[PDB]
Amino acid sequence: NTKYNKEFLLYLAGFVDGDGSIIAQIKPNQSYKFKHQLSLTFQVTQKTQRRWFLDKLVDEIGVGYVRDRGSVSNYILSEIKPLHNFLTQLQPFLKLKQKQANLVLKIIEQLPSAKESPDKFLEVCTWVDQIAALNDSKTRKTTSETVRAVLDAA
Amino acid sequence: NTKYNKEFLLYLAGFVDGDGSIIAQIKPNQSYKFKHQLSLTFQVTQKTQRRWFLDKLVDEIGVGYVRDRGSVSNYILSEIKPLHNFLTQLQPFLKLKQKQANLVLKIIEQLPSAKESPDKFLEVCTWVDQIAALNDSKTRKTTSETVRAVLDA
DNA sequence: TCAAAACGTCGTAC
DNA sequence: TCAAAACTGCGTAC
DNA sequence: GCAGTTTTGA
DNA sequence: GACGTTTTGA
Ligand SMILES: [Mn+2]
Ligand SMILES: [Mn+2]
Ligand SMILES: [Mn+2]
Ligand SMILES: [Mn+2]
Ligand SMILES: [Mn+2]
Repeated sequence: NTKYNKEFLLYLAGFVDGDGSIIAQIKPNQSYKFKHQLSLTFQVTQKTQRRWFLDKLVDEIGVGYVRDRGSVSNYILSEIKPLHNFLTQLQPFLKLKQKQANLVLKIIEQLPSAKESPDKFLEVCTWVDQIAALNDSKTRKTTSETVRAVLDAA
Repeated sequence: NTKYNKEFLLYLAGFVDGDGSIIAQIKPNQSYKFKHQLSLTFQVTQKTQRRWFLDKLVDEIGVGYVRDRGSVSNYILSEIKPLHNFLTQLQPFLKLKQKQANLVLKIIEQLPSAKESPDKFLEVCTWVDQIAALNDSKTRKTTSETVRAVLDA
């Protein structure tokens, strides 16, 4: 797998702790087996005027993309297995967001097996709670005990 | 005159490009020669719940302090001498605030010199102009031209 | 007078 | 059904 | 920053 | 985040 330079990871770890975001979501979607999608997102926000910085991350991380949303842009990394590679090498240098990073890694490994059982699928949903608790969460809606609800009504 | 660990500078440079501010101001104060104080501030902002992060900074930079303001806390470094030392070491790793880092570095070297002539001081004031230019400035008032605007008297 | 601190404001860039 | 994308809403932490 | 809701496209 | 205003203390 792609092995990133230490000096890059050190700088990048500091920037992510500043303006990055590591997100786990339970997305209500009827298309899905347990009526919910597990979504992981690594994200670095920056004012579009400085877009070049985010675009250079695409070059250096070697995967991911940049979306421009008006006056702000975001580098996005959603593909679950490059995510795993990248967060694995970054996680040792993160101070503020290390616990989130390690959970997202954990969820990724326990995700094939999260499709087998509603009991297991609930356990992983629990982990997502923990990630959102560690974040500066303000507008979250779908907890694991929301999944719990409509896994009983089924 | 401390030498900071390189693995530390690399990380801190990232965090600073993220939530840090390298501020140069011109402060209308009658007490001063030309009725203005040149002020330099290095600062890192964080929600107070993470004040421990800012604490650690103070410990590792060895100089500077932490201020609270309700929900938000700040690491602050203003003393001209260690500011020069620290920025000189940090500067080569910055990517978004490297320009500001250096302009400050050079305003400092010129500080005693700028206490000499009206012509010189306000040249330094246009270096301060440039620093707000690079920053996400939104509420600036005293620019370098309200400086000799006053020196028009 | 001067370095440096202390306290407030304001608009985003996250 | 699923991984992944696309887009919007929103309240701060800067 | 950290979510939400929706859509793609096999 | 990036300021402004004001005060300390020799
Ligand atoms: Mn931050
Ligand atoms: Mn929280
Ligand atoms: Mn930033
Ligand atoms: Mn920020
Ligand atoms: Mn600007």
